[PDB]
Amino acid sequence: GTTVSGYINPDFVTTSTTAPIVKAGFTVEIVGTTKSAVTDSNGYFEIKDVAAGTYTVKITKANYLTREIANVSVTADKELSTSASPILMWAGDMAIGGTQDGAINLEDILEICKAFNTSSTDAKYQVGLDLNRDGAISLEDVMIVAKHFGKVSSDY
Amino acid sequence: MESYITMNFDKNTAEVGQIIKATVKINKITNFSGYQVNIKYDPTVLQAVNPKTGVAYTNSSLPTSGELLVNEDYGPIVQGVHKISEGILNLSRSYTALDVYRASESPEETGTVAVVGFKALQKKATTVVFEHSVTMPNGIIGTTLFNWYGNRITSGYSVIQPGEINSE
Ligand SMILES: [Ca+2]
Ligand SMILES: [Ca+2]
Repeated sequence: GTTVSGYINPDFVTTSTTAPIVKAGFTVEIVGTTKSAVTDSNGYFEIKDVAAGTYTVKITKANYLTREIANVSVTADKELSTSASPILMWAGDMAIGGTQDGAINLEDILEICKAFNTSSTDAKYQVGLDLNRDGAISLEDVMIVAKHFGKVSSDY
Repeated sequence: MESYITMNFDKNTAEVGQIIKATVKINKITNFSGYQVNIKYDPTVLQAVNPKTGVAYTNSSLPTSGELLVNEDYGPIVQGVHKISEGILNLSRSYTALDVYRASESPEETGTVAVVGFKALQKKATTVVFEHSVTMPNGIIGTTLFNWYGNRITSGYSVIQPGEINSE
């Protein structure tokens, strides 16, 4: 049928070195189908052979707040977003006890603070807590979570 | 830059056993929401202590609060992760409920943010500075300041190092 494409970006400032790591790995699902795709280092995704119809599109990534986009109407090839105006995803719904709870709150902050003020060579450092992937767990990572403190998935 | 972060001492002389209060202060930092600073001192000359009680800092001791960052409505959090054997302190305090903070239309931009104590172990000339850390990738001479949108302030302020202690 059709191709559904677009761009996903994390909601925080990146650099040339960090962008290709943090923009990749978002899974975009067309709910109601078994069709998905993972974003590349430019944040770009492409899902082919999509049947015409109206869908919810769901976006997920470890340690990010899951997003749902309702009423995505597909009648032909469709671009959901652009490189200059991407869909933003909010980091800081952390895997705690091997599960995310769909809220960004104090527990998510406390999870990062378990390895506060470390860099990648430290044994205590965990790459998952380094939200902006700059090779350190510092106040920047904590403030990223604070951007959307007290929010849940329906607030997107 | 008339916007700055600095450290000020209540006094720059000290007999053995006396405590110098070192206050971290900011001036005209727009929509300021938090700091992190990395400080280097000489641990054989100065001992990091609580500025009111004189109790020795451990590697998890927290900085004493100043004028700013103490409105409980914005959910402040504070951290201390040091290497006292190397004379390194790392201090951080910030607001978490940034949307509430913005809604007040009342930014904190100038004033004191932290106080640490230094007890003289020796009466001997010594230097305290803000210092680069690998744990703070984009630090500006060992400092990272943030605004109330949760973004790092990447330019427009000076880091003013304090004067010498016990110079003669
Ligand atoms: Ca959570
Ligand atoms: Ca980081």
